[PDB]
Amino acid sequence: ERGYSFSLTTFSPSGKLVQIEYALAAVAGGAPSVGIKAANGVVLATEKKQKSILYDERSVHKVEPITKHIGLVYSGMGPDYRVLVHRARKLAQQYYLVYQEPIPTAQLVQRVASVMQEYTQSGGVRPFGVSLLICGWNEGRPYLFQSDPSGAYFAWKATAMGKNYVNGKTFLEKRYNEDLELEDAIHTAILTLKESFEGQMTEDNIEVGICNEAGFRRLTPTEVKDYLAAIA
Amino acid sequence: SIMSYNGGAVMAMKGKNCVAIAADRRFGIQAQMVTTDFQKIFPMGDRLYIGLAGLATDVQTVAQRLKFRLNLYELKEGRQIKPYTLMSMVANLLYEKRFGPYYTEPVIAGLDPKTFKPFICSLDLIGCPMVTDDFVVSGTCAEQMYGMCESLWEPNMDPDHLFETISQAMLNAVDRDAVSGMGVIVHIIEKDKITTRTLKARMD
Amino acid sequence: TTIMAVQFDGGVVLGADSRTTTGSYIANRVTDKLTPIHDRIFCCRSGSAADTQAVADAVTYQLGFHSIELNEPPLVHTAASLFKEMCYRYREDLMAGIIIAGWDPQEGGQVYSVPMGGMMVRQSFAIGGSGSSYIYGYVDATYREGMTKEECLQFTANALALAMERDGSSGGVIRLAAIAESGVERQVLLG
Amino acid sequence: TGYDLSASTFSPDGRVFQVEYAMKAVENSSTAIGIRCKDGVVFGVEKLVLSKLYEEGSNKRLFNVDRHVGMAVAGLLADARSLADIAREEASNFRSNFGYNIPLKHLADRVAMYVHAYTLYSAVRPFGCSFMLGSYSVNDGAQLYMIDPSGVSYGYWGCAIGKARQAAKTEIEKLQMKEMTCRDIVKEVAKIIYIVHDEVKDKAFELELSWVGELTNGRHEIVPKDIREEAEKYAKESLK
Amino acid sequence: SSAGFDRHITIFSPEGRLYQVEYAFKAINQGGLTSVAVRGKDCAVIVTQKKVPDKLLDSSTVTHLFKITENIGCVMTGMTADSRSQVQRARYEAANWKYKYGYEIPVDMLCKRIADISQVYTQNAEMRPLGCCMILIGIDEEQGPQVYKCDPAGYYCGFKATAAGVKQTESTSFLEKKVKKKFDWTFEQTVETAITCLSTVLSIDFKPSEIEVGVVTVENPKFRILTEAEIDAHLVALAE
Amino acid sequence: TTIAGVVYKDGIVLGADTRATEGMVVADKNCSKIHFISPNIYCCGAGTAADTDMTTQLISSNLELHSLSTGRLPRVVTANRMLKQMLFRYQGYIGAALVLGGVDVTGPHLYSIYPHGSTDKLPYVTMGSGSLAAMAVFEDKFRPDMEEEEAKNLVSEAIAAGIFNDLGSGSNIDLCVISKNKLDFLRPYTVPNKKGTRLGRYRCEKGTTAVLTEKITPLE
Amino acid sequence: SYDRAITVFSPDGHLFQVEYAQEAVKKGSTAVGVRGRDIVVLGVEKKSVAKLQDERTVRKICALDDNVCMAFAGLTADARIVINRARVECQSHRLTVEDPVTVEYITRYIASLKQRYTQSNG
Amino acid sequence: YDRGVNTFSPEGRLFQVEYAIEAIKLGSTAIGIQTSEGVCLAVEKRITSPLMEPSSIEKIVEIDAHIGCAMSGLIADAKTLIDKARVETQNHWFTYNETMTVESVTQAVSNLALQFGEEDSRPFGVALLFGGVDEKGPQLFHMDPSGTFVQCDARAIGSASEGAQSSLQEVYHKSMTLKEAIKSSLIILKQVMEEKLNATNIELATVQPGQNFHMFTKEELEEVIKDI
Repeated sequence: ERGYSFSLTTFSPSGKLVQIEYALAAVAGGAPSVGIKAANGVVLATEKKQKSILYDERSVHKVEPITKHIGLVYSGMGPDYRVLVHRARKLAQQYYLVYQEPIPTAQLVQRVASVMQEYTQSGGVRPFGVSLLICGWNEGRPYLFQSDPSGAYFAWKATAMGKNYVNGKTFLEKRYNEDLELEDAIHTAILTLKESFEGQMTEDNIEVGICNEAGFRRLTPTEVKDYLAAIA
Repeated sequence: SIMSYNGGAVMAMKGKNCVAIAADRRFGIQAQMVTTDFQKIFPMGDRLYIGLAGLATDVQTVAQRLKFRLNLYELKEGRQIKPYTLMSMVANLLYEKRFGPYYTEPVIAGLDPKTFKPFICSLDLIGCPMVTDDFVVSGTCAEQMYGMCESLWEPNMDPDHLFETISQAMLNAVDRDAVSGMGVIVHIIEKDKITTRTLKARMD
Repeated sequence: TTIMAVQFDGGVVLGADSRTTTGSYIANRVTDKLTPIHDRIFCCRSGSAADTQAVADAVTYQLGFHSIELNEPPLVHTAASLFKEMCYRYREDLMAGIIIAGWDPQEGGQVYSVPMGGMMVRQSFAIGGSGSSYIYGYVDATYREGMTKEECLQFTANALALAMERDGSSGGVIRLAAIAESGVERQVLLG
Repeated sequence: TGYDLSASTFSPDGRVFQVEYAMKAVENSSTAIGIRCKDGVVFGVEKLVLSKLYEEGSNKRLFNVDRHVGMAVAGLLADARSLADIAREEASNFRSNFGYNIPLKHLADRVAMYVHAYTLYSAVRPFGCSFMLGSYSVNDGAQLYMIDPSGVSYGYWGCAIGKARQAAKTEIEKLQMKEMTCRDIVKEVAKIIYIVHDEVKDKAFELELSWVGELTNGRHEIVPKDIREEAEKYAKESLK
Repeated sequence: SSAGFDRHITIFSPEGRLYQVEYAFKAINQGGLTSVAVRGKDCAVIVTQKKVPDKLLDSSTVTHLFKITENIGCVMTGMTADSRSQVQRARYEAANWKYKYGYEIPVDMLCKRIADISQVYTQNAEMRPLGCCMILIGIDEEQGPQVYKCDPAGYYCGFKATAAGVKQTESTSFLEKKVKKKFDWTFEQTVETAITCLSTVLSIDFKPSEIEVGVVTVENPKFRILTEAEIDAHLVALAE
Repeated sequence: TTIAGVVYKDGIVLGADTRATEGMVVADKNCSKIHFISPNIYCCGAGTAADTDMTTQLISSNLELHSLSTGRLPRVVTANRMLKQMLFRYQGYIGAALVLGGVDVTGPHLYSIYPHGSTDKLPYVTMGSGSLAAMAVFEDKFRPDMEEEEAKNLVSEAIAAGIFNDLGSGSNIDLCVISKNKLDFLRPYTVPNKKGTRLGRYRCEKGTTAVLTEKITPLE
Repeated sequence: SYDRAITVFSPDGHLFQVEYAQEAVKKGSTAVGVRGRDIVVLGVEKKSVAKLQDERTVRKICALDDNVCMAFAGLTADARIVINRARVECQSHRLTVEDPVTVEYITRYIASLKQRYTQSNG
Repeated sequence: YDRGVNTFSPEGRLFQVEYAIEAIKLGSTAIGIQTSEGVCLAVEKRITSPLMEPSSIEKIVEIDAHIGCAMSGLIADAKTLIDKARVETQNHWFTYNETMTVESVTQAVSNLALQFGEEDSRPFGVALLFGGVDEKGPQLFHMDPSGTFVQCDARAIGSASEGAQSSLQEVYHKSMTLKEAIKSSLIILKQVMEEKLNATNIELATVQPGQNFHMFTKEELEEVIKDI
């Protein structure tokens, strides 16, 4: 290529970054999701409707581990999501190369936020329209970290992202609290997912990851249809 | 040898709930000593020391580089360091110069940051870690300190007899050695406190 | 050590001992000295072990890639040219005793040899390895032009038999290979 | 209208006009045809003298890339010269790296990918050329390929590049192409060139005929057209 | 909702869109081509027609079934240059897999890698995002036959009844109406449903000389291209 | 240092001796040379210890990466290809005598790796300094498709003959069992060499040493 | 790098950025300086402090060597970078030639650097 | 931005090259005159202030022991070209033990008079007057920003160059002398300048074969002025 290398992101007269704001709007136009930190574990849950009845649900997988105890989902576009996933994979493996110990979630979010901020600033490329929901049970206390296309990050007791995320957030603020267990977290996660999802919700419309202190676990539709069989 | 260019000897000994590390004080060129106050034991955080023996060039160099990376780690992550993490870091920094190697044998002596578990290990000049439970040694004299520590060590030791065992071991093993002498510094630490003693060694 | 490749009317006949040695101690008592590349084209190696393994792997890479881009069966002279290029271009370091053989639909059976220099030539029979000199002494005695398959099998059998008997590094077990128009027929003689 | 400028942009209906503008550039150039017989391929170009300034033997669009492969270009000439040099370079690579003759399929694929890379980006323009590729092998026979300015490359028995693209293959297709040797196809190409555009818009044209196959034993060269002089004594009989 | 330069380059529009990639989803539609993939049981069937109006144009060189590896076949739609370039990238990355990893590449991983490469061409601007659609097939041990699709957006998926091109909204509606009955798919059921779904979409009921059929089956996991005779045998076997 | 490998009727039994010598002195009496790679694959090393450790940790990270990218169980031949390509890249500089073992979908597969990069698929190998004693015990007493305790006793007896040969270890010989479902790992397998107790002892006293400068520093 | 010219000529033969960028200096703080027969004297005006704050770090007059004196106007950060560059340059002059740095040499350096800095790409 | 650095005209030459030729015009005038006795040269400093110290502003620079110069318009670009021209003549001395002749000097400058490029920066804004004494006697050379190098017998540049060339063509012939050409030049100078002609407006630079060194006149130029 030529390598023209000027950034398309310049400040407004107002002081805003309209490409980042449009990327945030494209995120908000994406698929819904929910993530809840409980007292012992952290539960992530997505909402996976196929477009037609032809599609298979064993090929693409939303809930994705990065290490044996680190879960990560998104709300946005898969072709960016997989790129940042693979980048985080290589990054965490390099950390384990250096220190020979599993990487803490704060360090993951520091390095991923730095990379994504670099993609905000660098020349001519678009930012990634993906909002992550990163979690893991590191040294007893689990965590829950939400990032954004602006490269920033936060930490939530529980949050939701996608369509009607403000509605799900108002429901989480009322229904959830500080102290529950993993199964009750799954229950209120299915409830706040079913508030905004479609009417036909099955074992394949959702896909749920949990984070035990023993490690990450990605649930199967066997136990999902065990649990979501008219869960309340 | 190249390790026997400036002398040097570092002893570490694991006690019951505490850990003791000691080293020599002599510095000089091959036959001519210079001074009696050269530092070879360096504080890396709290209740956790490191020792370097061999060429003093790599001693000061690797001490500064490890302090560099350590302060970068403790400022990037607010907690203090675990000793296995420090051991992996030392192994990485020594393994970076695979064909340009440093001439030192690091010994890490530290406690647990959460519990009072002691920790001793030693590494080679390319970065081979090696954890034990009794003692690790380095430097020019080896078999001297090996025979003394295999002669004198007990598994469960109060810090006083730990101190006296490591004192007699260093004194006799250094007095048998030629190029390394001129006083011994002793660090005995535990969870509660840090004690640093200097011994009246034979000045010959 | 001692490797040998003989063509005939229908196809070619390969052969080797196994006995990969180091110093005076044998590291491996039985060894696939001959290696498939394509489904019709083999090579047998000598000299150093890992070097020829890496060369055979890279030739496998380029040759399979080329053969798929042709959408055709590849030539044996093509793989011979590839071995010639990879041997000669960075020679200086490697000890290759590569003999290329295989049946071809356009050209029948062919046998090429690449010695340690990096040159290439087509022959009707080939030796290779340190213990190859003796049966090279009588391969120009016992051979007759226009053999059958079983005559080639017996021919290489007697050859590698005396090579394994006489040479100190050679020995072990006999591996043979029959490649023609029809199929790949490998067998192992022993005892 | 606003999107036809860059070579990287798409249109609101989904096509690239830069490629289309490159395609119809060669349409105004001279007529260049090609056809194979059962043991060879014959090329043919209606080539024009400007008025009186040419020398009848300069700047031949009938190229000769490999020992058995040459081009029959049409369009902007210098771009065709450069692309022919790239083809010579690729054939040199294949001969140096494998030691035998390049098959025409893989060569056409490499040239098509090269043209494709020059159609992708915004820094360069797509090529304004359209050419022919013909060859012969003893184990492959006669092969005739065809490359547009976009880079789509596949095989024909016959083709025509120029004004009379349809109007040549109108009567190229009624030729009994399998059962004829290429020595008949010499005067066949002569009559097909001679029928189209004798005197209507221009004053004069001139004929060259490139020629590869089994009769040249795999060599590729222009015919000695003066030898057997097949056009003119047939062209004067093909006006009636 | 054109604000600034969203109509030209890969930036974000108001409200969440970007126009270039959704301009490229109808870049397949100017191919004028239809492809249907079928996975009902341990075989896998591709079917795709040609459109050759010419007698001077060949037929072996027009086939869109592209054998990537010995156990991996695929089919292309859209423009030909992007298709063939994506094909060489796929072949090259499959050879990279086989050298680096010591065994045969799974068809899922390859489609993931091509999706990543499509993102690479999608992420940086001033780069034309290859408007072609790739459908892959392959046999896996412990998983059977597989069907995957590569989008120009790099959004891959993999599923049983698969069809993309020009007319496949209607074809996927028929495949919703067709893969809802739970009968088995005993390989002639698959071939017959592929032929009849294409023959209900286009409604032509034509010769075996227009469609190419690619198969792979768990009895011979090598990729296989069908012959005119057995294609005719299937067509007359579904002729009642 | 004497590592050896074998393949029984289902999987692979590995053994090692854990005397980490530095020159002429026994520097360690317990050094794990049985290394992690994957849930199904391990590796054992010899020669230069730090090079083997850094190499096996690098390849373990790479295979964790590739498997988690894949989403299924790794293959042994992928590890074989990675190790041989790396060690041939370093042109025989890095000394890594490696024994590679795991059970795939295809089953048990055992490899030997020489530090130039030459790899061999074998039912039983020995590597290390006293490897000849274990190769003696194998070539004496091997038969194909043995049972579990037969193979474990054989490998243990092999490393035992190596330890009764020179440069063995003081340790309780390490073993490892890999089967298709059950992974096992045994550090204190059998102690033939009990430490003889001192009838001494070499005593001292709290104040038999002169002290020049003491210091006190409290902590939290 | 950036393949773009900021220095494009005018339709009447001028520079849109050079003489026009002189206006940022013309909209700055004032500073004068003279030379006596032995003593030189200079200074800046318009401190404009907040009357309760520090100003020892906002000093607009520094030195590069013990023999040369500095002043500027315009925006301050360009002067900061040019002063650091000139410090390193006059010290490198001190490295090669063991004279005190002549004022003409360092002014040639600053003027030539600012010139080629305008001459470069973007 | 209105057809920038790399686009021709529908009728003629490039935009920015034309703009460089226009940007010459704002500079001060200068007149060089070749005579077979030797090359003289003059310039107008255009001094504004009494603070503007006259001997600091350079127009005549010294390339070599027998090569002078005169500049136009832009100053520091001209200084860069002067420095590098001295470097290249010094290379020619280093590699041939002789003098790089003035035509070869100007060709070495005009190798990159037009090498303006921002990709794969701008054209320069100075027209240079070159004088020297080669083996073929005196030489007078005029280049341009467009690199179109030509020999001139007596060239005038910059502002008021039309009437300068006209009034120079009124007075010139081939067999002139030195001091005649000097006073004929400064008459045209005080015809084209706006101030009173005195010692601080102008400066002269004269090279002869026997007077190769010191291509300059210092304060005897006042005597030269008062003889009009």
